[PDB]
Amino acid sequence: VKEFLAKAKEDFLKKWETPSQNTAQLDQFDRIKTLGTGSFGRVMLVKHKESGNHYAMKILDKQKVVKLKQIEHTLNEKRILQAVNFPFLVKLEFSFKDNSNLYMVMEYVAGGEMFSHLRRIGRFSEPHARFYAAQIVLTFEYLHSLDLIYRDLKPENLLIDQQGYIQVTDFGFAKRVKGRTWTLCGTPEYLAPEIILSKGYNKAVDWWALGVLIYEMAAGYPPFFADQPIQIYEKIVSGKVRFPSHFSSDLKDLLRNLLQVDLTKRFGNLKNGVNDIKNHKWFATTDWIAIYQRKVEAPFIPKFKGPGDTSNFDDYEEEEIRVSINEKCGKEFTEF
Amino acid sequence: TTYADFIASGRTGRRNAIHD
Ligand SMILES: Nc1ncnc2c1ncn2[C@@H]1O[C@H](COP(=O)(O)OP(=O)(O)OP(=O)(O)O)[C@@H](O)[C@H]1O
Ligand SMILES: [Mg+2]
Ligand SMILES: [Mg+2]
Repeated sequence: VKEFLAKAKEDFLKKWETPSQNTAQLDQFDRIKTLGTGSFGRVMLVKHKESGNHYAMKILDKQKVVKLKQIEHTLNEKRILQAVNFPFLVKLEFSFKDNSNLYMVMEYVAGGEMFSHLRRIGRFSEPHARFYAAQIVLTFEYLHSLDLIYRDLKPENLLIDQQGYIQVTDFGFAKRVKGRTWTLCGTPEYLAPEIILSKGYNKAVDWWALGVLIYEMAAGYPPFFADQPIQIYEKIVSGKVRFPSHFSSDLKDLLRNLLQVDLTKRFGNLKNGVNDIKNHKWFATTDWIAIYQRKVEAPFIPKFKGPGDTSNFDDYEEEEIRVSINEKCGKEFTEF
Repeated sequence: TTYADFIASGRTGRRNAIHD
């Protein structure tokens, strides 16, 4: 693995240092339908005219990005996405901007968000949840080795491809950092206690988030929930965790080690790093090489009827894409 | 049950990131 990782880092750095820009333009696509929205942008299913291929276009209104104070975060988003390459990360196909917006054109992952399936079915069986988790574990290993923190792990940012595997999207809060950082960001239910307490944090927040993800997948609901974010934070900081009666002893043990407030005891942040997680009893049946190679048996394969089918996604109110005759925030987004 | 309390909660839908 340390062999593979070294080459990966060489590959990443070349791209991080000389990022690609302006690799397409708006009139080369036909906007079809919104696939999903977040606090910052909207992602539409689009079709590329010359090739006939479908893609998922993320649209960011430059004025909104500024108001919400996400200028640096958006630059991080694009700069990182174009440099990474891993089997479980969505691919950035093209990127560009115009007077009003910023655009990130990704490969279309037609299986839908994990969120939707998870809430529909209620929860995933342990082997099913384990299959997704192993993939996230190998992805954070790859990302962390490049000095990258992900910061927004949640079912809503995970998509299922045609083979039934995971594809991570939304690098909105992804940042390349050596040392600590202080930005209060993410999603309430998944924030680690260090973040909420304004003490400065590192990669270990991603491992706490994995603990939260595994718990939600296998339980069907999060470990810390309430009606308002402030109440949620109180529960996270207290640390008390309660497990459903069907959780296996192995699962509970792993989770107590991930949802660990003491960052000097939290799995993933110890001497053995990621190996403490890989060698855990809960992951004994996991063939780590087979998973990376996609040779493992996918528990659930989404049904898809032809290219361009959006049946695995919810419907969203459509909104006209506006583009001023005047350039907006030109300097701020120069490198994009 | 914990389930029933989550299902009756106001955070069962898609959760968007935090914005200041
Ligand atoms: N490559 C893709 N293929 C299909 N759908 C996608 C893809 N990328 C994103 N989506 C859909 O678009 C939604 C929103 O995209 P994204 O997460 O980038 O928005 P955001 O506003 O940055 O999110 P947040 O509110 O969490 O900060 C996703 O939750 C998903 O439903
Ligand atoms: Mg999102
Ligand atoms: Mg985001």
